[PDB]
Parts: sequence; C-alpha cells; structure tokens
Amino acid sequence: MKVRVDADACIGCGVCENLCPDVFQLGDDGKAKVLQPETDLPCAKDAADSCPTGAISVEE
Ligand code: SF4
Repeated sequence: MKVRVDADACIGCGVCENLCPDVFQLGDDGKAKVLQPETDLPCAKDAADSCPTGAISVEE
C-alpha cells in the first residue's frame, strides 16, 4: 500500500507520525518519507486520504 515513496512531494506537515509509527512517521532531517514499505497496518488505508503528499503509494 506504500511501495512508491514521494519525497520531493512530502512537505513536512505531520500527517503520518500521527497516523501510525509503523510506516507513517518522520526522521530528523525533516523530510517525512515512508519508513515502512508494505505497511499492511490499518492506518495507511486512511493515510491515503490523509497524507497531503500522496507519497505513500500502493504498489502492492
Ligand atoms: S503526512 Fe505525508 S506530507 Fe505530511 S509529513 Fe507525513 S509524509 Fe510528509
């Protein structure tokens, strides 16, 4: 549900870390990309309609 990550798109907003620490989180450089690849958790279903950078792409 999130194999293609979009970095240049992400805009350090804070819509993933809140979602779920499994795949939706952040780093120290600020860039908020994907941490988990095949995030199967139930929090990325909504992450699709949440993350404004639609960076967690489902290439599942
Ligand atoms: S929710 Fe999406 S746009 Fe917001 S910080 Fe996380 S990855 Fe970046």
